[PDB]
Amino acid sequence: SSETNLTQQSMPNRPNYIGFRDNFVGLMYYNSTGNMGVLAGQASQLNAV
Amino acid sequence: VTTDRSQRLTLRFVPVDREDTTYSYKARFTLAVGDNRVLDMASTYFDIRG
Amino acid sequence: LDMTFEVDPMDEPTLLYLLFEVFDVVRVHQPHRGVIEAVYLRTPFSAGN
Amino acid sequence: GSIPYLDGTFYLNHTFKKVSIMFDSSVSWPGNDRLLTPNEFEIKRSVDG
Repeated sequence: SSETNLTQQSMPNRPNYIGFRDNFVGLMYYNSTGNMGVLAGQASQLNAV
Repeated sequence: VTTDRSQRLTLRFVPVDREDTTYSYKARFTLAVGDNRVLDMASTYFDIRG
Repeated sequence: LDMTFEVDPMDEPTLLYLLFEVFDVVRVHQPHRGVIEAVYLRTPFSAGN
Repeated sequence: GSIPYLDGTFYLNHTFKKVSIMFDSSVSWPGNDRLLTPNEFEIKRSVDG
């Protein structure tokens, strides 16, 4: 606190909106052979994906 | 000797149930020798990750 | 095939995103209960080739 | 040094990641859904789910 510090100016922080992407883009792994999803006939276990 | 058909060489199975305890683990499979095959049990093993 | 894109310079490193358009098709077969057989053919770049 | 092309004395075999074979561009070989999932011989894996 000081006589000069009476003169401080503030500006609002920049707006920033956060949420999930459209259609939940990116929430499930598609097109990754490292993390491939499965839909397989039990009990042959041949993945159809 | 060899078939003209679509048919896998190696099959991988996952448990139909798992039981887990202090001193043991039990895993249960349905092994499935489908039609026009024969399986030598020497060709089988339990593959464990831990 | 050879191609060449003349593009405006940018101070950012950028990517040319080039879609070779194809057919990317699957046929799904279900001969007995619990069995899915699926067969795929991307028709050029067909596939991993 | 040794000339692996003539001497035998190979090394670098461990550098292969995968290979694919394709007749007439569409006839993936051996095909017939033989191998654990593919249309290609996956020699080694950097990540295994």
